[PDB]
Amino acid sequence: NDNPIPKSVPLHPKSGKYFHNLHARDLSNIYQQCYKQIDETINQLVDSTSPSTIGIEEQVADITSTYKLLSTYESESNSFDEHIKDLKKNFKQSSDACPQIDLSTWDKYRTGELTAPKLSELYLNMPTPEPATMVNNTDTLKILKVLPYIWNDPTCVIPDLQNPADEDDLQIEGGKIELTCPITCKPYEAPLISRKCNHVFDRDGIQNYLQGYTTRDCPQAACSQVVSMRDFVRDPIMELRCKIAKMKESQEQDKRSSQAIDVL
Amino acid sequence: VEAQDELQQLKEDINSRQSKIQKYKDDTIYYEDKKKVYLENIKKIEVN
Amino acid sequence: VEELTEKCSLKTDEFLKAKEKINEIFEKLNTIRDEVIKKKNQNEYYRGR
Amino acid sequence: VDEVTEKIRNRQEKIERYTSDGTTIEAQIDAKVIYVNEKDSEHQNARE
Amino acid sequence: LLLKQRHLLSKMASSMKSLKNCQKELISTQILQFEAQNMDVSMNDVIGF
Repeated sequence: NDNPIPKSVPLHPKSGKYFHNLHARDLSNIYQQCYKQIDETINQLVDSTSPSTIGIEEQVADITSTYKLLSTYESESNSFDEHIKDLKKNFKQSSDACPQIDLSTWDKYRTGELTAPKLSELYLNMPTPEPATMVNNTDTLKILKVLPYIWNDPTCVIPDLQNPADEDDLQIEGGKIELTCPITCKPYEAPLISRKCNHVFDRDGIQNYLQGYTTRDCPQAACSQVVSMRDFVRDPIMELRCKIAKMKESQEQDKRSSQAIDVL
Repeated sequence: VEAQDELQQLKEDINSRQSKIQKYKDDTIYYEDKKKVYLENIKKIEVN
Repeated sequence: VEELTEKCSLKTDEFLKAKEKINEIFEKLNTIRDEVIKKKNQNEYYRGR
Repeated sequence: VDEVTEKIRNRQEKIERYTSDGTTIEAQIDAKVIYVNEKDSEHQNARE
Repeated sequence: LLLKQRHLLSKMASSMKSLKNCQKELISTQILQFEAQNMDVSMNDVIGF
């Protein structure tokens, strides 16, 4: 109608080259770098604060909020890329379905009696991204949430999966977790935990126990299962607890010695 | 950084090349359809 | 097409600016981490003293 | 029709050559991803 | 330094989604220019025909 500018035209091979060239900017590397940076910043913050200094809860909450926002942004970026791929697939299928203009089909498209798919309209009509089927739960988030309790005291029972209020009703009855293993009287240099056992082991004597037996029962109580060497994975919580315990004992010894000398 | 830049440009180029392969396959399918139409015309000419 | 060339140029400029800014922010975070590690080395040396 | 057939023949030969190059390039790009990852690890070691 | 690093984490979180807005604005208005390029590609062929 009027100026011969059709709303849309069927895709051409020359246009197909540009369609193939077009892609969403990839932020997976940027997201991985940002995640690594925030994780290392949390690890640095764990031992950065002076053991005497207390009041890190606000910093932990701020970093937790930042991590949750980053996770939401990553989920939205995943939704964006998948939506872009689906839109491109739909557009290419629609363009293939539509006929090609040769002599008068272009005039029919210009008059508006014939319609062809347009990427701009499809993108505008594309549903808004939804943060659905995404759980913002990571090992780094868990350690960040539990580090204030570890700072307050080495032994704590934060998980409430069994009961929301506590481990059992109102009384934890969990005792204490000792850095020094009864089997091996040394700090856990290699803290490894099984996904099924959910218990941290030094692995110095665990490897010897597992040697010669394909599967061995977990030495610790409250569980009955057999696991192999490959099931164990690194547990940062145990090493963080050991490091904070060492820092607190060193600082208290230094302070008591300094105070005693100052008294004299 | 040079290796990362070369890898990124190569990855983009090969993705574009794979998309070029798929569009070339679509173009060959269209050419085969045109050839089938031409063969149908040839068969009609042969029967005539 | 000249508008597309300007749009592609401005999009590339924005992508370069965003990537440069995020890389500079990451480098500033790395420099801050290095400064904090240097201060921790100074703190541990002060604790040793 | 013979001109269309030879055009399809060269196009499919180019498609096959491009597919073989794409398979080799995918293997080489996986090798380059390992190469850049090890170079990044060496860069982290050098920087530390 | 911890306040500075938390401020930098807030700034990088603000740059996050700003990079997504830059990506969305890069992909958007580029599909329209790609459509204009397709319109030109169809136009040269149809004008030649």
